[PDB]
Amino acid sequence: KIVKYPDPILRRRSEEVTNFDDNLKRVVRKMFDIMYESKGIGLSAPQVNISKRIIVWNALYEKRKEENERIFINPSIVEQSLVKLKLIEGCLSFPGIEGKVERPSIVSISYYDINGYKHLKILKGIHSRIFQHEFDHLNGTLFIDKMTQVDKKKVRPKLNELIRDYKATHSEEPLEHH
Ligand SMILES: [Co+2]
Repeated sequence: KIVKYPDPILRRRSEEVTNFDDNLKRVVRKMFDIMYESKGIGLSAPQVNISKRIIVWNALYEKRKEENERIFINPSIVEQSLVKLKLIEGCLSFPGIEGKVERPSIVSISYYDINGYKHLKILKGIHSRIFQHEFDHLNGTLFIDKMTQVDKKKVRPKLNELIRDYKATHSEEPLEHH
Protein backbone atom coordinates (compact mmCIF):
# COMPACT_ATOMS: atom_id res chain seq x y z
CA LYS A 1 0.00 0.00 0.00
CA ILE A 2 1.49 3.25 -1.30
CA VAL A 3 1.31 5.93 1.43
CA LYS A 4 0.58 9.66 1.04
CA TYR A 5 1.28 13.05 2.62
CA PRO A 6 0.83 13.65 5.38
CA ASP A 7 0.97 10.21 6.88
CA PRO A 8 3.19 10.91 9.88
CA ILE A 9 5.37 7.89 9.03
CA LEU A 10 6.83 9.85 6.12
CA ARG A 11 8.45 12.02 8.78
CA ARG A 12 10.07 9.34 10.93
CA ARG A 13 13.76 8.42 10.64
CA SER A 14 13.96 5.07 8.81
CA GLU A 15 15.98 2.26 10.47
CA GLU A 16 18.98 0.29 9.15
CA VAL A 17 18.38 -3.09 7.71
CA THR A 18 20.25 -5.86 9.50
CA ASN A 19 18.88 -9.11 8.06
CA PHE A 20 19.83 -9.46 4.39
CA ASP A 21 17.68 -12.51 3.72
CA ASP A 22 14.98 -13.69 1.29
CA ASN A 23 12.23 -11.91 3.20
CA LEU A 24 14.13 -8.81 2.17
CA LYS A 25 14.18 -9.80 -1.52
CA ARG A 26 10.40 -10.06 -1.38
CA VAL A 27 9.95 -6.74 0.43
CA VAL A 28 12.14 -5.24 -2.30
CA ARG A 29 10.13 -7.25 -4.81
CA LYS A 30 6.79 -5.87 -3.64
CA MET A 31 8.41 -2.42 -3.57
CA PHE A 32 9.12 -2.58 -7.28
CA ASP A 33 5.63 -3.91 -7.84
CA ILE A 34 3.82 -0.95 -6.39
CA MET A 35 6.27 1.31 -8.20
CA TYR A 36 5.71 -0.07 -11.69
CA GLU A 37 1.93 -0.08 -11.09
CA SER A 38 1.90 3.54 -9.84
CA LYS A 39 3.59 5.09 -12.95
CA GLY A 40 6.47 6.14 -10.64
CA ILE A 41 10.21 6.43 -11.37
CA GLY A 42 11.67 5.80 -7.89
CA LEU A 43 10.48 4.49 -4.51
CA SER A 44 11.61 4.21 -0.96
CA ALA A 45 10.46 1.87 1.78
CA PRO A 46 8.62 4.35 4.04
CA GLN A 47 6.65 5.19 0.89
CA VAL A 48 4.94 1.79 1.25
CA ASN A 49 4.74 1.93 5.03
CA ILE A 50 8.07 0.40 6.07
CA SER A 51 10.34 2.49 8.31
CA LYS A 52 13.47 0.79 6.92
CA ARG A 53 16.31 2.36 4.90
CA ILE A 54 15.64 0.90 1.42
CA ILE A 55 15.64 2.73 -1.91
CA VAL A 56 14.94 1.42 -5.38
CA TRP A 57 14.47 2.79 -8.87
CA ASN A 58 14.39 2.46 -12.65
CA ALA A 59 15.44 5.12 -15.17
CA LEU A 60 13.20 3.50 -17.80
CA TYR A 61 10.12 1.95 -16.16
CA GLU A 62 8.32 2.89 -19.39
CA LYS A 63 9.39 -0.72 -20.08
CA ARG A 64 10.00 -2.54 -16.75
CA LYS A 65 13.15 -4.70 -16.90
CA GLU A 66 15.59 -6.89 -14.94
CA GLU A 67 18.91 -5.38 -13.87
CA ASN A 68 17.64 -2.11 -15.33
CA GLU A 69 16.54 -1.96 -11.72
CA ARG A 70 18.83 -0.29 -9.16
CA ILE A 71 18.73 -1.21 -5.45
CA PHE A 72 20.38 0.51 -2.47
CA ILE A 73 20.22 -0.72 1.15
CA ASN A 74 21.42 1.48 4.02
CA PRO A 75 22.72 4.34 1.88
CA SER A 76 24.86 7.24 2.96
CA ILE A 77 25.86 10.34 1.01
CA VAL A 78 29.57 10.81 1.48
CA GLU A 79 30.23 13.79 -0.79
CA GLN A 80 28.21 15.99 -3.22
CA SER A 81 29.30 18.27 -6.04
CA LEU A 82 29.24 22.02 -5.44
CA VAL A 83 27.58 22.59 -8.82
CA LYS A 84 23.82 22.50 -8.17
CA LEU A 85 20.75 22.44 -10.45
CA LYS A 86 16.95 22.75 -10.18
CA LEU A 87 14.75 20.19 -11.92
CA ILE A 88 11.03 19.41 -11.71
CA GLU A 89 10.49 16.65 -9.20
CA GLY A 90 7.38 14.71 -8.25
CA CYS A 91 6.55 12.10 -5.66
CA LEU A 92 4.21 9.16 -5.48
CA SER A 93 3.14 10.45 -2.06
CA PHE A 94 2.07 13.75 -3.51
CA PRO A 95 -0.14 12.91 -6.46
CA GLY A 96 -0.46 15.65 -9.03
CA ILE A 97 1.97 17.84 -7.06
CA GLU A 98 5.15 19.00 -8.92
CA GLY A 99 7.86 21.59 -8.39
CA LYS A 100 11.48 22.62 -8.92
CA VAL A 101 13.99 21.61 -6.23
CA GLU A 102 17.67 22.57 -5.95
CA ARG A 103 20.10 19.68 -5.48
CA PRO A 104 23.81 18.98 -6.18
CA SER A 105 24.38 17.48 -9.65
CA ILE A 106 26.72 14.61 -8.67
CA VAL A 107 26.87 12.50 -5.46
CA SER A 108 29.36 10.15 -3.86
CA ILE A 109 27.49 7.42 -2.06
CA SER A 110 28.09 4.26 -0.06
CA TYR A 111 25.46 1.57 0.29
CA TYR A 112 24.93 -2.16 0.78
CA ASP A 113 23.50 -4.58 -1.76
CA ILE A 114 20.63 -7.06 -1.45
CA ASN A 115 23.18 -9.52 0.04
CA GLY A 116 24.92 -7.32 2.59
CA TYR A 117 28.01 -6.19 0.73
CA LYS A 118 29.20 -2.56 0.92
CA HIS A 119 29.71 -0.54 -2.24
CA LEU A 120 31.09 2.78 -3.30
CA LYS A 121 29.64 4.56 -6.38
CA ILE A 122 29.35 7.98 -8.00
CA LEU A 123 25.92 8.94 -9.23
CA LYS A 124 25.34 11.79 -11.65
CA GLY A 125 22.45 13.24 -13.68
CA ILE A 126 19.11 11.46 -13.34
CA HIS A 127 20.44 8.75 -11.01
CA SER A 128 21.78 11.49 -8.78
CA ARG A 129 18.38 13.21 -8.82
CA ILE A 130 16.38 10.12 -7.97
CA PHE A 131 18.88 9.09 -5.34
CA GLN A 132 18.64 12.26 -3.23
CA HIS A 133 14.89 12.28 -3.52
CA GLU A 134 14.57 8.77 -2.11
CA PHE A 135 17.37 9.32 0.37
CA ASP A 136 15.55 12.29 1.82
CA HIS A 137 12.59 9.99 2.36
CA LEU A 138 14.74 7.87 4.69
CA ASN A 139 15.51 10.80 6.93
CA GLY A 140 11.96 12.11 7.08
CA THR A 141 12.60 14.80 4.44
CA LEU A 142 10.05 15.51 1.72
CA PHE A 143 10.75 17.41 -1.45
CA ILE A 144 8.40 20.16 -0.40
CA ASP A 145 11.01 21.05 2.19
CA LYS A 146 13.49 21.93 -0.52
CA MET A 147 11.06 23.41 -2.96
CA THR A 148 11.53 26.97 -4.15
CA GLN A 149 9.56 29.63 -2.30
CA VAL A 150 7.66 30.31 -5.53
CA ASP A 151 6.62 26.74 -6.20
CA LYS A 152 5.89 26.04 -2.56
CA LYS A 153 3.29 28.82 -2.66
CA LYS A 154 1.97 27.98 -6.12
CA VAL A 155 1.05 24.58 -4.67
CA ARG A 156 -0.49 25.29 -1.23
CA PRO A 157 -4.07 24.64 -2.39
CA LYS A 158 -3.08 21.17 -3.52
CA LEU A 159 -1.08 20.43 -0.36
CA ASN A 160 -3.95 21.58 1.82
CA GLU A 161 -6.27 19.53 -0.47
CA LEU A 162 -4.26 16.44 0.50
CA ILE A 163 -4.51 17.16 4.20
CA ARG A 164 -8.30 17.24 3.92
CA ASP A 165 -8.42 13.87 2.19
CA TYR A 166 -6.19 12.37 4.83
CA LYS A 167 -8.32 13.78 7.66
CA ALA A 168 -11.16 11.75 6.13
CA THR A 169 -9.55 8.75 7.88
CA HIS A 170 -10.95 9.38 11.36
CA SER A 171 -13.76 11.05 9.43
CA GLU A 172 -16.93 9.19 10.17
CA GLU A 173 -17.99 12.66 11.38
CA PRO A 174 -19.07 15.29 8.89
CA LEU A 175 -16.91 18.06 10.30
CA GLU A 176 -14.46 17.17 7.47
CA HIS A 177 -15.84 18.28 4.07
CA HIS A 178 -15.25 17.75 0.32
CO1 LIG B 1 9.16 10.75 -3.15
